[PDB]
Amino acid sequence: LTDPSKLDSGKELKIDIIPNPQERTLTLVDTGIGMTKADLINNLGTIAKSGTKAFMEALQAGADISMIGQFGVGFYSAYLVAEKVVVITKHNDDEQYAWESSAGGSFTVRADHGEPIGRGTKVILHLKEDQTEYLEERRVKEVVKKHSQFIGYPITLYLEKEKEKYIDQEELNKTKPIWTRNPDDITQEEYGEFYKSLTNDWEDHLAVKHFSVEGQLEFRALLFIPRRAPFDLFENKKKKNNIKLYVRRVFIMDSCDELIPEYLNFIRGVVDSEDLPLNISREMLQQSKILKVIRKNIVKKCLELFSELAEDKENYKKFYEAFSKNLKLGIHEDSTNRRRLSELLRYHTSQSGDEMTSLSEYVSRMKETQKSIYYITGESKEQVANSAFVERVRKRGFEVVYMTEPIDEYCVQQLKEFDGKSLVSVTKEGLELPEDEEEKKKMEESKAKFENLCKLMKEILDKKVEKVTISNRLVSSPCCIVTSTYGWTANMERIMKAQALRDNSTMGYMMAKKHLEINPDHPIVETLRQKAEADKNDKAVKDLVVLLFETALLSSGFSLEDPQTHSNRIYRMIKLGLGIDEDE
Amino acid sequence: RIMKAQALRDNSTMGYMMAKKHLEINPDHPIVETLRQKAEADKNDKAVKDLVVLLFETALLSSGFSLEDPQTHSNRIYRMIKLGLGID
Amino acid sequence: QETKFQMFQLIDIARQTAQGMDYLHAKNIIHRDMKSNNIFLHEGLTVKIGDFGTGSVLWMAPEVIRMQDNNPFSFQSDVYSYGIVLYELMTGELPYSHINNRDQIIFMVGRGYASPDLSKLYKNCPKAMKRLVADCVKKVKEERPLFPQILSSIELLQH
Amino acid sequence: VDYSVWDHIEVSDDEDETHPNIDTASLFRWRHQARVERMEQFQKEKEELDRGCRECKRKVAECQRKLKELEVAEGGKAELERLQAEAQQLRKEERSWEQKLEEMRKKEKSMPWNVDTLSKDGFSKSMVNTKPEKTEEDSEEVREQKHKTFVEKYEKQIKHFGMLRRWDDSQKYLSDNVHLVCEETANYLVIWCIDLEVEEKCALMEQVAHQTIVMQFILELAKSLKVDPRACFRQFFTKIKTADRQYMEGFNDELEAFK
Ligand SMILES: Nc1ncnc2c1ncn2[C@@H]1O[C@H](COP(=O)(O)OP(=O)(O)OP(=O)(O)O)[C@@H](O)[C@H]1O
Ligand SMILES: [K+]
Ligand SMILES: [Mg+2]
Repeated sequence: LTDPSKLDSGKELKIDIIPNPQERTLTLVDTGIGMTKADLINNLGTIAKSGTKAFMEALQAGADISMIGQFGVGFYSAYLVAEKVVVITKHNDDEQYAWESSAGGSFTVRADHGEPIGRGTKVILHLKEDQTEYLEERRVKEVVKKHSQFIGYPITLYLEKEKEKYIDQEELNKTKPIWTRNPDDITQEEYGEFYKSLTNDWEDHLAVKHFSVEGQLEFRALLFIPRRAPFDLFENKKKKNNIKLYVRRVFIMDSCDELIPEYLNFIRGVVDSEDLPLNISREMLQQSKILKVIRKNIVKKCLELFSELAEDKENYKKFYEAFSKNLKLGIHEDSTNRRRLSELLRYHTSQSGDEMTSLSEYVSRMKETQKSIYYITGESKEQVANSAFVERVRKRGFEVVYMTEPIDEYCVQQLKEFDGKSLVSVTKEGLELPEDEEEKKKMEESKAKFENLCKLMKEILDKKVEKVTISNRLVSSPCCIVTSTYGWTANMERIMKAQALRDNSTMGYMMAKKHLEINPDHPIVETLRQKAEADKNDKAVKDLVVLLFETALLSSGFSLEDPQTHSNRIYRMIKLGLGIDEDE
Repeated sequence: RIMKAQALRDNSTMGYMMAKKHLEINPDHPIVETLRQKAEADKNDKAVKDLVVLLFETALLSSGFSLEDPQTHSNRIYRMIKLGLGID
Repeated sequence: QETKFQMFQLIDIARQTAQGMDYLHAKNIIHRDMKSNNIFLHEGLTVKIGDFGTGSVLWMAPEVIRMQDNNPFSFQSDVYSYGIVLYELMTGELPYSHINNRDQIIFMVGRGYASPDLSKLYKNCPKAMKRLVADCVKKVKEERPLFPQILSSIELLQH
Repeated sequence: VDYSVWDHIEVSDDEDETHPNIDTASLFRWRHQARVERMEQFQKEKEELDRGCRECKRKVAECQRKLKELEVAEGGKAELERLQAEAQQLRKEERSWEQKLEEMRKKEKSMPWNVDTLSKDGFSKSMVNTKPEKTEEDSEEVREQKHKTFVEKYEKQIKHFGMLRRWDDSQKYLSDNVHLVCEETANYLVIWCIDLEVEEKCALMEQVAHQTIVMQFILELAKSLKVDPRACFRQFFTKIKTADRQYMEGFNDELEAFK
């Protein structure tokens, strides 16, 4: 930059890798600065001395250089695979020399007389016979792409067959590290090509966020939301590659539960820092709390991206259908971010169409008399939509949230409220809709009118019901089964019984007790009152009450204890209607 | 019913593993010989249509399938109960 | 629900409670909000302490119920509340509960004119525990033990 | 290699530092709140001294101005003594305030780092990819165009794809040539092998039968799952390697049976 004649010994800045299967050597060449005779003695001969840092010290007032090799111990990693190492080099201010050693306590320096090198250095490894792997085309490509793909000079690999007698493939370093540029210069085509190159995806990202941070901890990063959930995103047998951490553009680490929470594991990206307390090995970072502080800045940013994405209705629909499973797992686990994650949720509702609404959209449609958010859980939208539990709630025109996937039973345990309003299940004991004194009077007339029928139906069903009582929620059905306020709902029990590896010895504790509600306004129920009043011990009333109970149980979402008893009752009633004159 | 119950459901993948349902007749059963006779004697008979569907919904339960909507099934029951009692 | 535990089991719960309390103090966290309704049981009788839960007064120390100074929280304050918890575990019955007047509680506790009734304790309560309860609720903060002492006593007491 | 600047970090919600008897979600709340309170309490203790020291600095300065006024003037025989006793007592006070301030800064230099004191934001840019929208084309021309664009360029590459008939080299072409995973590549193997049937070239028909059944496997799999054929994986080839492996023993007759 300041003495432009320096490059007249060779203008180009490059790296060449040259395996030799015939001679069992791997050669690396560069056109960099090279070494004098004094520099070969001092820098390759002295353990824990670095020419690199000395060079950096001689620079003044914040030069635009950021070099990698601080410690002064890495050169000797050559002997991990080599039996012997030769370094041939030439500086501008010196002759060409050879350095040679097999790490046997001594090294040799010699003036070289072979083909000239214009400037720079050639490293030659004579490989061990059980390390010949690194002469093969495939391992050299894997290693260079795994560790060095962002180094910022062209790395060219040479091979004696391809037709060509020397292929010279620069493609080992084809992709530029886009995150180093000012983002105002970067178009969606450039993010797109990078992201395909980072992830091997055949399709673009949905959204991308580029950001940076400054102070004691300095870094830049790229985070991508993919357009599709990965086919195997949730598999618990696969180690995740999703975020890579680089220092001064060389790869440090992977497999990182520390850098990002598991509920955000679909985000792909790169974090690149200029300065971190690296381990001697360069495989890891010394103060591991640093990773945690990097995480706390990633999560805030990830959530912001989702939030901004929620302003594009089209794209938020694509996102949410691929990753809605993720956000609800965040409500369950993240006791800090639960409150923002809830504003990202959307549901089908009864007042809505086939289009989904936010909880803040439920709240803006609430009547001034509503003090809670009503919801139902179940196995499908159709099954909950025609459900007996929602008949009076929809008759009175309240909105009901429909929750219909198994993960909804987990996040609703933890999301007690939204915007100060509590969630209340239409399936539990002790629901209330807003009061009307006329109705209250009718319920007091009704509980008096039916009192002893509830007593008989609690004598008949005694084993398997906590109480029998008048419904405040039924219309167009003679009864429903509802659960106690503590312990599991009807749906939670179904999910629990199917967990392949779960310990079921605690089921006797977590299953809730059943409550039976009757609709007193209903024909069957009022005629049952008259017949039960006519004679309390008529076995026909005991038979009718049990048949009603099983039917209600089934439609309420609970499995029957033995379905054959049930089917047999049906097959007997079918005969009676079908006109079998043989009663036998 | 195990697969439908998993939390991390991956439901995009779900549709393709539903097995096809097949229905087996017991030819000795007195309901189904009575059905064999009503089927020959009147083919347009809506009584058969209702019998065949109520048998099918009841057969699903026996075999461990859930119902696509449990309300239609219970309504068929509340109708038989009303006729048996003489309510309507 | 008034369910009952064996004396050994009551001790196991007190032990876990102390073991958690010591860990908080080691981290220099003063719990302050220590109430028996803020301690929860889980499978195996695992104790979980948290902020997750009259009682506006009952579990607090005589200086704290008085608002005698500006939020004079200390480890001994937590100890006092712990001692109260031990008392209810070892009676099945709230302290002072022959009386329930709000101003009388502020008077009689704040000015030192009543202990909890240690005559109400279980007949199966180890004498060492009776002392531990009495010690943890000694009136002066300078008179009551810290968790390391409490826990050491509990383990020795339990063995 | 001095890494000591990194030694003292506090992370409120650290998951590795927990105890079995404390509720994790409440432990994060207490540690979070505690660091906040310390930062406010320590800042109050610091600002109390800034209030205090400014007062003594101004009082000493003004009494010194008055000392200069009175020591040259009538009554200076006592007012020098008074305003010097003020200058000196107020100067003693200044030194005390400075000591309290320098102890406070040495305490601040002794406090651990946290997520507020380590860093501040730089760039922030969010982009959402609106560009891709649905389009239609006449498939009769697309077919001829894909023949020109790929098949004439890859027909010589048929020998680069699988030639061993039970496990194959180039199987990573699900990454390396993903854009060719299509029905037109399968139709290609039916359009192009006609010379092999005419010339009785059994060995080429046999080796390309392996490539053909693999194309039918991945395209049929993609149809059967309602997925993009490009979304298949060499794990899926490993899955059809499990148990009973293949049906290609009949396709060894297709090469004649299809004539
Ligand atoms: N091709 C080269 N041209 C010029 N100098 C080189 C070359 N290769 C190695 N060096 C010199 O060798 C010195 C020692 O390098 P080495 O890799 O062993 O340690 P380092 O680079 O100083 O530290 P680190 O282990 O972190 O890489 C370098 O600092 C540099 O002076
Ligand atoms: K060195
Ligand atoms: Mg180096």
